[PDB]
Amino acid sequence: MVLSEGEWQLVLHVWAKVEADVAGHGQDILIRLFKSHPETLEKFDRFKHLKTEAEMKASEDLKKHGVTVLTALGAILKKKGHHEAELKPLAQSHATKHKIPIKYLEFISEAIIHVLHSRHPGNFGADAQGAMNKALELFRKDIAAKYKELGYQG
Ligand code: HEM
Repeated sequence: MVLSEGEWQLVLHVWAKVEADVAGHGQDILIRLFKSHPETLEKFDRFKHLKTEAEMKASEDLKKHGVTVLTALGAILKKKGHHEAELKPLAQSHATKHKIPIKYLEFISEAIIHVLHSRHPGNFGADAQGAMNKALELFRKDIAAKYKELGYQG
């Protein structure tokens, strides 16, 4: 997959909006993931005691982890597909330490798109959604290729 220069422009335009409130976006994306797919919460030893949305929103540590996640994803997207070097440490930890299937990356991709609609209702149209879906699919396909490079079936 290759994005047009126009599609990358759209992705980076949207990402400038996430960067204005990284902690808010990151907290919402993780809660959305955990509510929609509660099996993913069991992968987080630090958070799996949290049982309800209201407990999750009160967790300062969940919020900090949201910042960690979006900061790495942002550095990757700014490379406009030339991201091999940035992917390698991410693929390494998620395949070999956390043991996260690619399917769970599809679930967090759906949570990102849901939260971008919920936080930017007039600012995230069909064209920007299409470009972001393509950039996140590019990311998932390339990280699935790095899993295989490391010897894992994602
Ligand atoms: C956009 C996709 C994602 C990005 C950019 C990302 C990024 C990160 C980063 C930067 C860290 C800390 C350093 C590291 O361990 O590598 C981390 C930790 C972790 N990730 Fe992800 N991650 C993503 C998706 C996922 C998903 C979907 C799951 C599970 C359902 C997951 C499970 C974990 C766990 C369990 C940790 C360790 C948490 C802890 O510190 O207690 N990751 N991730």
